[PDB]
Amino acid sequence: TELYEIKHQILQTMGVLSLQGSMLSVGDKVFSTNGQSVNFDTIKEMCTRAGGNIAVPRTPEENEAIASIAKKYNNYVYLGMIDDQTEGDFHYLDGASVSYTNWYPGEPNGQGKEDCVEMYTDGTWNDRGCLQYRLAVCEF
Amino acid sequence: TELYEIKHQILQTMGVLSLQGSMLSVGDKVFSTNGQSVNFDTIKEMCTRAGGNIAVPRTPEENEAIASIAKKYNNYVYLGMIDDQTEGDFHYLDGASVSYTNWYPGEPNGQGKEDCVEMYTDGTWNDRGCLQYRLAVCEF
Amino acid sequence: TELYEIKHQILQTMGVLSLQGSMLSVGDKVFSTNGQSVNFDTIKEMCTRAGGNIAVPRTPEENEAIASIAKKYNNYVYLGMIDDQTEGDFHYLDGASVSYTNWYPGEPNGQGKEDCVEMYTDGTWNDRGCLQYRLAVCEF
Ligand SMILES: [Ca+2]
Ligand SMILES: [Ca+2]
Ligand SMILES: [Ca+2]
Ligand SMILES: [Ca+2]
Ligand SMILES: [Ca+2]
Ligand SMILES: [Ca+2]
Ligand SMILES: [Cl-]
Ligand SMILES: [Cl-]
Ligand SMILES: [Cl-]
Repeated sequence: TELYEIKHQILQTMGVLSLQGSMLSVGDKVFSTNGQSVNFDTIKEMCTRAGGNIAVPRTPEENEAIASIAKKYNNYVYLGMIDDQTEGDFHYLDGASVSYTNWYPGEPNGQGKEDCVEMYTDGTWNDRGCLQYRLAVCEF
Repeated sequence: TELYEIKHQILQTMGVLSLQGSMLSVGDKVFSTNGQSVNFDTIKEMCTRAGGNIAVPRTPEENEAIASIAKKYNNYVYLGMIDDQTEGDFHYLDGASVSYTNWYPGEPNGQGKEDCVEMYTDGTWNDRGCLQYRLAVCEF
Repeated sequence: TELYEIKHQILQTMGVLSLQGSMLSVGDKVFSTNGQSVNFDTIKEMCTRAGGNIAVPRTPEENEAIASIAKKYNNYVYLGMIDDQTEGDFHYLDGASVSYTNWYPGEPNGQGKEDCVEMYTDGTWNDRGCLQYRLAVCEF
């Protein structure tokens, strides 16, 4: 009965955090923002410090969840993808090539100097430099 | 030692949420509000979306907990009871007849068109229509 | 697989709370404040009500964590130590003699009527009366 209780209590705490607007759950992932806007490198640091990672959508469902955060907070969001070494070749921060995409029409159109990806409030993507201030969204 | 640790960490997270004023614990139940006022149907949706249910007190202790939220937020609260099909016969949303009551004197006095229950800041109840804006309180 | 899941979900909720700025984790301890300032006795009550205790640093790492809260909230903080019965002899609230100290130069200089300990925003300590208003920081 220790284990049933443990699960119930976890469900309660997650429920509270969800109600408060502090987390969104999509499958195995939890997304969260504290509402702050900073550049891409600072978002990475902020998420890592919290024990998570800069958010990236790998499915339509995850894109929709992150989009809803962009919408609720009315700001563009940096995503956990880059095209550093290879150009036009976006990779997650774990090194793996991106699969799911949701590019805004015409994108990625980027310079060799647009190594980051931002999400617009409508959930679509634009390759961009990494020094803009964007909503910090993390995944856990 | 995995299990002891797990319990400690749950206690910590619940402690934090409690300190922050984001949850109240009464026996097996956790109550929470995000401070928003909406109608009865929208409260149900909001609580369900968070993984919970619109709050209802089934004991004096639960009434007191929900009352304290009504007081802290200075608003009347819709409770998880209705008298839809039967009239004067209040039921929880699980279909079961209500046991514990805390009616304000003279109540329920309601029209066939007072199918919901609201709680006043003093913890007492009034049957009411369901289209008023009331503090959203959920249970998990 | 129930147990792995349970651990992941706990890590997620702690991550969210950390991101939100609602908790700091140092070893086995979690520190949190709701931002309120009250006297020493009221802090004890507030922390106990949440299921925790008034915070006290017992290591350099814990002092630094509590200092960062003092800094972020720009207020002095009461710590969980007193010199009630014995004078000049500080004890934790569990009765045990204090080990780690971080006194500001000249302190403790206190009257027999400075039975509490406050922390300055720079992390150093001053013995003080207990009736001042200080930032409430709890440990769990
Ligand atoms: Ca590029
Ligand atoms: Ca572009
Ligand atoms: Ca009625
Ligand atoms: Ca009535
Ligand atoms: Ca003294
Ligand atoms: Ca002093
Ligand atoms: Cl840029
Ligand atoms: Cl109405
Ligand atoms: Cl004083």
